[PDB]
Amino acid sequence: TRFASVYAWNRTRISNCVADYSVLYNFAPFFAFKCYGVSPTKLNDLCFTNVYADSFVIKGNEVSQIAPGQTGNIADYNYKLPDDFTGCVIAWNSNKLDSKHSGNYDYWYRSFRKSKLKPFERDISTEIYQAGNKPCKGKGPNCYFPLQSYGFRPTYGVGHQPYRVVVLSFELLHAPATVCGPKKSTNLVKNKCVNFNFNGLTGTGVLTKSNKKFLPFQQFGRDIVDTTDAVRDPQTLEILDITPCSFG
Amino acid sequence: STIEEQAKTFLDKFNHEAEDLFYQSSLASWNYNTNITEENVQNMNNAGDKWSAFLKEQSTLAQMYPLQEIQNLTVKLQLQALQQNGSSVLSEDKSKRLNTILNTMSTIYSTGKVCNPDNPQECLLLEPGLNEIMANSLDYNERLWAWESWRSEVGKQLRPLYEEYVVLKNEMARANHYEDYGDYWRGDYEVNGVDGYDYSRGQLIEDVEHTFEEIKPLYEHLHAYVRAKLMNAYPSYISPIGCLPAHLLGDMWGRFWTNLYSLTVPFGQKPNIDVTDAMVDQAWDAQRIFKEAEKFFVSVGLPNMTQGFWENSMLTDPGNVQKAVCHPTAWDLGKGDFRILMCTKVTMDDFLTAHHEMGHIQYDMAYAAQPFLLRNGANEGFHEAVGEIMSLSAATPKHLKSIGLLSPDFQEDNETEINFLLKQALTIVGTLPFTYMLEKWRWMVFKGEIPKDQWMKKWWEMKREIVGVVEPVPHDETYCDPASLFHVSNDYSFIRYYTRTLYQFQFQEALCQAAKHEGPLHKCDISNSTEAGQKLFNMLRLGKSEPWTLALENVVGAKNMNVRPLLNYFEPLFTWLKDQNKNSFVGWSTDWSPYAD
Repeated sequence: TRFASVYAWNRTRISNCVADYSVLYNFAPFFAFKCYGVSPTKLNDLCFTNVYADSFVIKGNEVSQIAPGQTGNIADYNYKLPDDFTGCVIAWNSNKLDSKHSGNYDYWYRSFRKSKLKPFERDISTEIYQAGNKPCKGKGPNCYFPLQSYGFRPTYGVGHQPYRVVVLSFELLHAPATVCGPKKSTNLVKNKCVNFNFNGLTGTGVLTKSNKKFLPFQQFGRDIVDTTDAVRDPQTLEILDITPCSFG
Repeated sequence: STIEEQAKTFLDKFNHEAEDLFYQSSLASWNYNTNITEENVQNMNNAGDKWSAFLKEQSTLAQMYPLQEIQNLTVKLQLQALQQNGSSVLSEDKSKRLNTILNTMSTIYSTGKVCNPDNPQECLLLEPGLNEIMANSLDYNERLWAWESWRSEVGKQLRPLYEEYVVLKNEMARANHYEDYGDYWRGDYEVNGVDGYDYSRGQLIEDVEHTFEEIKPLYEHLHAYVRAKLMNAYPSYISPIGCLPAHLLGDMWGRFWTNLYSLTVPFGQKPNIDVTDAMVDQAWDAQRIFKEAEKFFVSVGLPNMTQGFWENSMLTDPGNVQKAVCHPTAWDLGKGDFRILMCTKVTMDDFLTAHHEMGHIQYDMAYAAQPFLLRNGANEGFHEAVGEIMSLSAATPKHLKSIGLLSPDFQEDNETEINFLLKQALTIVGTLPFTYMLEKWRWMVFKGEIPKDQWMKKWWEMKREIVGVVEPVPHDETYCDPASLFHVSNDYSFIRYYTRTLYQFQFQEALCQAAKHEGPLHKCDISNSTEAGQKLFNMLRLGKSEPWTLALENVVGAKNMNVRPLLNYFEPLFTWLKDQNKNSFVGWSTDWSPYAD
C-alpha cells in the first residue's frame, strides 16, 4: 500500500521459493522493465541462493537515473546500482494513487550531501548542509536542508508524476541455493516405447504398472546389476516399472 | 568553498519553492478567470500576497552574492534577477501613494463613461459604445461630440494624478541610478558583458528614430492615399493638404486604421478573403480549430501538446452557469502544465488567435527547460512575434486552400493582393508612427524635456508632426488625454509593440528564406517546412539566458532591428501608392486645423 521513500529504501529478502514473475502484471501491467546482464526469458529456469528486492518512489524524469552508470540527484544521493549489476529494473506510473490534492509531501528525497553514496548504500542523516566556509550553526544564511519534499499534484505533467520503482537483485554463494525458476511437467503415456524424465532421471523404455511396494521414503529401485527398473510418479505416487524396448 | 558554489546552492534551494508558489498563483488566477466567485477571488488575492511576500523574502538575501565574483553566466543572471529592489527603495509613504494613484487611475479608466446631454440618465461606456461610434458611424457631429466628451470627462481628472505618478516614477528611477523612468524602461534593452553583442539605451533610441525615418516615406504615401479617400468619404471635412482629425481615424485614440478599410478600399468589387463561411459549412468548432493548429505546428516541426493541455484548457464558452473571462490569454503554470483560456468561435479571427496562443504556448514549453528565473523570452515582443508569424502563415491563401477551406478553383488577382496589402498596412503600418510619437512623448515627460505648462501643447505638436493628426479642439493643460489609454494608465510601455512589429517581419523573412520560398513575401507558406520550425525552436529554447541580439542573429542574421523586411513585404503596395499618388499631394501640413475657420 505505502512504499518507502527513495532516500530510505527498504530491502526485502526472498528465499526458499520459486520466482514467478507472471503475477506482477496482475497488480498493474504497465511494468516497464529493463534488465542488465540477464534476460527475463533465460531467467525462467535459473537458480540463485538469495533474492533481494528494493522499492522506492521517484518522479517520471528520475526513472532513467535508476541504471548502472547514471548520474543525477537520485543516482548520487538516494539510490545507485553498481556498474556490474545483474538483474532487472522495473518501474510503473503511480500518479493515480500516490498523488493528492494540494501536493503530496509524504515523499522526500536527498539533494545536498558532502559526498555521493555508494551502490546499495542507505543514509538517512538529516545534518544541515554547510555551504559556506564558516562553521554552520542553526539555520539561516549558507544553511541548507539535505532533504526536499516532492509535492506530487495530480495535474502535473508526466515527467513529474510519481513512479514506483522496484529493483530485483540476485546473489550466488557457495551455499546450496533455494531459489530457482518455474518448471514444466507433461502427461503420462503407457505401453509405448517413449523417452521419459522423472525429476532428473533420463532414459527410454516402456512404462507399465507393477506390484512393487515402496516405502514412503523410497523413490526408485534397482536390480542386482544396479540398473533402474522402477520409478514413481511425482504427482501420482504410483509404482511404474521400466522395460527396455525390443531389439535383436 | 567559493561564492559561486554558495550562489548555486541558493538558486537550487530557491527554484523549487519558486516554481511551487508560481504554480499555485497560476492555478489561483486560472480558477479566478474561469470561475468568478468570492472563493476564487479570495484564493487569487492570497496567492498574490504569498508570491509578493516570497519575492520580498528572497530579496535582500541574494545581495550576499556579489556579481563581481560570479563566473557562470546563468548564475549571474539569476542573481541579477533576484537582486532587484523595485519600488521598495523609496519610503513606505511614497510607495503607498504611488500604488494608490495607480489604482485610482486604473479605476477611472475602467469606469470611463459618456452620458448623453439630452438625457443624463442615459450613459455609454468606452468599449461598448464609444469605440463602436468611432468604428461604425459617419456623422461628423456625433463623433466630434463623443471625442470631446470622453476627454472632458476622463482627462480632466487624471492630470494631477499623472503628474504625481511621473514625479514618483522619476524619483524611483533616480533611486535606482537611472536618469528617468523612460531610461528605466529602455534599460531592459541594454546588454553588457558579451563581446560583439553589447547594446546601449541611446542606441535603441537611435535605431528607433532611423526606422521611423525609413518608414516615413511609406507612411506619408499611405496618409496621402487615406486623405484623398476621406475627401470623398467626408466631403468638406477633410483638407486636401491638412492633417486628419483625431475622431476620424477609426477609433477613439487613432491607434489602428483597420476600421477605415471600408472607406479606403481600392477595389470594392473584389470579394473579401474570409473562410468563416467555409468553416461554418464544414461544421467546424474550437476543437477542430485547435486540432488544425496543432497539425500545422507539427508540420512545421514544433513539439505536440500534452494531454493536460487539452484536459485543462477551457476552449469553449462556459455559459452563464460559470462566469469566465473570454479574453484569449496564454497561461504558463510550470511542471508541464500549459493552459489556454479562449472562448473560440467559428471565425477567421479566432482561427488566427488560436495559432497565436499556440505559438505562445510553444515558446513557453521551449523556455520551460531553462531555470524558472530564465523562463521568459529574450524580449517582451518575442512571444507576440512568434505568435504573429504563425498567424500570418495560417492566414495565407495557400494554407487555407491546402487545409480544404478555400475552393480549389480559387483564382488570385492583383487587385485582391493590393487590397490585402493595404488592409495589412492600415492594421500594422498605421500604428507605428502613433506608437513612436506616444513613446517619445512619454520619454520626454519622464526625462523632463517638456515643461508641465506645455504637456498637451507638445503632445498635439508631436501628433501633427509625426502622425499627421490635428485635434479639433485645442485642449489646454487641464486635460490629460494621453493618460486616457490602457497602456498609459496601467504603467505599460508602447515600444514593445514597435519592436514586435519589426521582429515579426524579420522572423517571417528569415523563415521564408529558410524554407526556400520563391516569389512574393505575402504568398510564403511555412507549412510542411520542418527546417524553419526547428531553426525557430533552437532560439525559442534559449529563453532569456541569452541576449536578444544573439537570439535575433541566430534567426534573421542581424544583431539589430531591421526595416528592410517591412519594405520587402509592402513593395507592391508601395509601388501602387507611388503610382496612385501622382495626382495628389504627398505629406501633410501642420498649419491647418479644424478650428482655424
